[PDB]
Amino acid sequence: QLKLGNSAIVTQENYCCAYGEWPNYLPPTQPETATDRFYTLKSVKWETGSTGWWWKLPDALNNIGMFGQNVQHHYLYRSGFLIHVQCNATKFHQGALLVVAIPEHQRGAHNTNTSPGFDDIMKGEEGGTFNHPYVLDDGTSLACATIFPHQWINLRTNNSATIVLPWMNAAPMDFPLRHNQWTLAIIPVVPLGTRTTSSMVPITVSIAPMCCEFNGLR
Amino acid sequence: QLKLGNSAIVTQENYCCAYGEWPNYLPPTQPETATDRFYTLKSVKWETGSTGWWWKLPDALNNIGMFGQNVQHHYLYRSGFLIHVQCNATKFHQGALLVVAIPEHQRGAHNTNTSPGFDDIMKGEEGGTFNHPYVLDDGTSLACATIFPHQWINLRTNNSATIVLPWMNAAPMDFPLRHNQWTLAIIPVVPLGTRTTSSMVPITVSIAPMCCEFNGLR
Amino acid sequence: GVSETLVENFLSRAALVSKRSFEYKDKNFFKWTINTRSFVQLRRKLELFTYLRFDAEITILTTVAVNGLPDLTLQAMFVPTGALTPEKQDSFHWQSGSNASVFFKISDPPARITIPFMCINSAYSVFYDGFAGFEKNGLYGINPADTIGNLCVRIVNEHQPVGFTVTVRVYMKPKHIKAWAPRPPRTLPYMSIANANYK
Amino acid sequence: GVSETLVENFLSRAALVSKRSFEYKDKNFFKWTINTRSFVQLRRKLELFTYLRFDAEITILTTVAVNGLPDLTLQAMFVPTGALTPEKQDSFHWQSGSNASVFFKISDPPARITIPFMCINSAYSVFYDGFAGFEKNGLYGINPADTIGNLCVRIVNEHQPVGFTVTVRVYMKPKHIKAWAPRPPRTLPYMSIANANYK
Amino acid sequence: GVPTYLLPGSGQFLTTDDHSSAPALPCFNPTPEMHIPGQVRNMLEVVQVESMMEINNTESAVGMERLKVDISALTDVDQLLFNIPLDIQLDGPLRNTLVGNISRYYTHWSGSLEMTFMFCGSFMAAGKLILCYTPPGGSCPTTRETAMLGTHIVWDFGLQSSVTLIIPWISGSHYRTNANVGYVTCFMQTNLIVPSESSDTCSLIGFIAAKDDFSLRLMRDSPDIGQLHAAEAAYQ
Amino acid sequence: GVPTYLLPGSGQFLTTDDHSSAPALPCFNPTPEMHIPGQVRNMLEVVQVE
Amino acid sequence: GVPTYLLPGSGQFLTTDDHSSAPALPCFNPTPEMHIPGQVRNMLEVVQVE
Amino acid sequence: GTHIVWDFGLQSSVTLIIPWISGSHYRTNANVGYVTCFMQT
Repeated sequence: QLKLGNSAIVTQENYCCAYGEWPNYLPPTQPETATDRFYTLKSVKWETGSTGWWWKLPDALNNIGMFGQNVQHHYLYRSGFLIHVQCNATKFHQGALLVVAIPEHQRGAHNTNTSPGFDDIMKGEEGGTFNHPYVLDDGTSLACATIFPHQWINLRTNNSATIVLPWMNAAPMDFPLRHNQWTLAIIPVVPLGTRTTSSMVPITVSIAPMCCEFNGLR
Repeated sequence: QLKLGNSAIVTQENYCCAYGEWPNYLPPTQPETATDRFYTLKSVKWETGSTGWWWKLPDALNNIGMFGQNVQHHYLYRSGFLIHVQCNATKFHQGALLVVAIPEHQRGAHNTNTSPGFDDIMKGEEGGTFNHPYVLDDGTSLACATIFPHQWINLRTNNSATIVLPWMNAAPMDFPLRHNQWTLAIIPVVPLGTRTTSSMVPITVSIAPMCCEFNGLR
Repeated sequence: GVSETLVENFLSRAALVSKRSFEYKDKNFFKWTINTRSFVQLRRKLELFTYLRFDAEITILTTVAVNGLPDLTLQAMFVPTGALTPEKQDSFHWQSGSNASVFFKISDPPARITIPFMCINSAYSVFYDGFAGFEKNGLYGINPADTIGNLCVRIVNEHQPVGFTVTVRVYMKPKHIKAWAPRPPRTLPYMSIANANYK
Repeated sequence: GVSETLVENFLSRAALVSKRSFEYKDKNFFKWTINTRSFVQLRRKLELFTYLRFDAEITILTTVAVNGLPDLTLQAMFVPTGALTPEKQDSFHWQSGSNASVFFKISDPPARITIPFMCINSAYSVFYDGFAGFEKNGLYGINPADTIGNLCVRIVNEHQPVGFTVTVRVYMKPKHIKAWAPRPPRTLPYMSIANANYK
Repeated sequence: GVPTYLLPGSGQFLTTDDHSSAPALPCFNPTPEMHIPGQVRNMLEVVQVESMMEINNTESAVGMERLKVDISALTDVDQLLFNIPLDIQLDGPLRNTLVGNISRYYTHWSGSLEMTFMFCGSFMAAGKLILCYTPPGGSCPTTRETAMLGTHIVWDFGLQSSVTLIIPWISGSHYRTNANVGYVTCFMQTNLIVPSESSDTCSLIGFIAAKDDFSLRLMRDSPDIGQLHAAEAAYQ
Repeated sequence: GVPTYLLPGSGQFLTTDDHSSAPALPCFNPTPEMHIPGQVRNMLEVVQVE
Repeated sequence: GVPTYLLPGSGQFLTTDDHSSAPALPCFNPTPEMHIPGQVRNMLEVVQVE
Repeated sequence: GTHIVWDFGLQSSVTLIIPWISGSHYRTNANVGYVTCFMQT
């Protein structure tokens, strides 16, 4: 069970301390029970031909709850994350998710010289979808994307993945409205498959901001 | 008596530890009774006008026995040699053999700019014959060929020569199918002579690979 | 062989980062905005990581060719972030003392300055997943603190009656490299120096 | 007098190993594949031994002559084994940072680099009794690991309206020579630099 | 004063030197070193991380179809699935990996690799595979009985859905233009057995990491990138 | 700084000198010294062989 | 003598350097330091004044 | 196989130890091996 604040998760079937770092406070206000809670996002309809999904952080949580208020009222933030991705399948679904948390995922548009705009990057609660997940939509390789902190959801073995993100910045505190540190990237490497139905296994993303700090209240 | 493995030599009439080095293992599989045995080659008909004979190692033993299997099945080898050359003459034959073991005997063809091919170098059990033994078939001098490890078979004094070759390479292990470390060169400096017959004194070469190592089995 | 794979030994390499030939009779000088995004060979090494902390060791190598080679004196003033870059060869900003000018000749050994770590933050965000401007017109992937500065090079001499091309090769060797958060090596080719677009 | 016969004192001698005059207006540069097999005087000293372990101390000496001598800047980039050699004077491989370039002038003292021991194995097989290729087309007497590299020298300057010949003398002095398994001195003359053919 | 003389190699710009030079802005204190997570001090730490192989080394495999091998009823009892030519240098299954992109900056590579094959079928799906490390030297096995002889490990997929396959010492660019340093082949052993609700087509994900003995030297440039819009904007 | 002056014989390439020069590839570890048999440290050892 | 070689960045006038140079008038004693009131050692002392 | 190259200078006699056989253990005793001698030189 993963109970932080008021929101709890009774998860029923393994932490990945991202780069071996547990999130601590800065050695500012510290909302410890107001924001440290699982802002469970909408579960995504994972079909067979789904390419992937990306949620930039804290862009995914700028509009949600007490953390969403403390973004649009404060000015800086300092907060690690704890992403609990759970992909509840039966014993008859197959597939593999690379639940990878990419720091500073500067995306790239396909086949144009124009940079991606504000609309193509800052999606929010709805999240994104990989246009070309083999290259992570930044020209790199999915095959080497395990260099980032990651866990595999192999539906043969597990349905869940828990990644504990630290404060990942050169700066001590940064913009939540402009800058997005991490990017929870869930990419189905092996696609979903079962013969009887073109099935769906919804992937629930629950992002608890660990150890929130804030400054600059207006 | 020289008994290694199953093959024995009851030799009946003096080691030359080549460069003072006794062969040891690498500080890999180690066939200690399968390959450490005297692969006695064919005795060579030594007439008066014979120029010499050369056996490149381990090219002479790539087709013979358990060492010949472990060349054509493994990939690298590490093995010293122990060459027992015996030249069984009576007390009426005269002659002198420079039984010299030349490391890295890069041969040269006579009167052409083309390098020697695979056929002119990798002879095998049949061995070779010096086209110009005064220059060792590499442009050097036979007169200075005692700088290599060598023993003399002066038929006045002895009929045998035993040279104990170490692992002679810059590499720790090397190719048996492509590279040939040593070269047992038997060159009659003083030719054979007796008045009553144009005689033959057959020169038996027995090459026991000491301390075989191998890697890369296919 | 575990010591040549050190990130200090992997990245501290004086690769060419800038090469512009300017005539003399940008107008008759050149400024080069110091980025690592210029040549695709050093960039892909530095896009292996997310956060870099390096002192650049800029070595300005100036050649010369006519149309007797003259012995000129050059200036290689480094304009940092915030200070103003010259627009002319004889502007007032070349005379500005607080900028780190270095005065060298063609016939000297090449001028060499060690530009320090000059980010506002603790490391250079090689990839910045954010926006510089506070409106929606701000460009993506440009950290406001990532700016090294500007390397502005002119010929200190007055006008000479010979017309001749001056080719300047700028070699950057990062020093004291601390590198954080490695990334996958980019497989698809680049499309621009400003962003990570792929084709 | 037993100390001048040391192999360190016998072989560490800056003998000429390469000398090629290239014009300027191989096309207007030269690359030299670093072997000891070039000149017959240093080769016979080094064919006294079987296995050599030496650091080469390459000293590039560049002279110049017209058809006032110009003051040029040269590059003497050492392309190791595996890295690619330039085919043109202005190719991209001259800009490659990971190759060990050295930038010098004609009027300077001669450029001097110490190329380290760069065999894959523990010594250079001077004589290799084997084959490089895995087919029967592979050449005899060429160790794949014996390759030092390639010494590629160009003129960094652009085109100048004078036409002039550049003669470059490359002097190699082996250092820290450890030598194994001495051989007879070769009495018959050489026939090629690739092999030990005799006449 | 101090009587000096200039050596050869004076006034040269050797690009690989390490000399302390005059800083452009002395008495300027940079931003202090903050503990950013995940410092890489050594590029071997990048290489030792597992990364997906392109084990579908066939034609018309576009994008993410390269990362998985479909096993199904089409695969026979002992037919074939894949072979992985151990060529970090060459364009193959190991080119686009972390071990195969960092070691294209380095000429000589010498160490033990480590493959990891994760099965990605259903939980009811049973069957056996036969992973066969083949050394350098000879022919690649084409029948499953030829693959019985070398190194290998019969891999059922019930509990253990992942196999660490330690490839032994290689020494890499030590044999030749890197041609062929062996194979890792996988044949069908039994068949693929899925129930009537699971999919008939399963898949394999293959990883490769280098182990802690992996050594790398003689840095060069990578041949991977090679050829920009607004490239002259740094001079504007 | 340190007041110096150039001697005669400055900027010369004397071919028999022994000066430590800048290595072309520093931080490159060569192949380690393996015990190859028959090291000749001294050319008199070649001469004293019959 | 002492065998030296010129580095890159030799004979350059870097304007922000701090090298002890030859004084134009050595053996000239300046006026001694008298205690003038209000020495500013640090420009923050100028800034911290309202 | 098993063997021993036999020059005849000093040693004009060779003890050749045949190993354990167990004889009538394999079958009508047909063939329990050979001792062959070829010319070497």
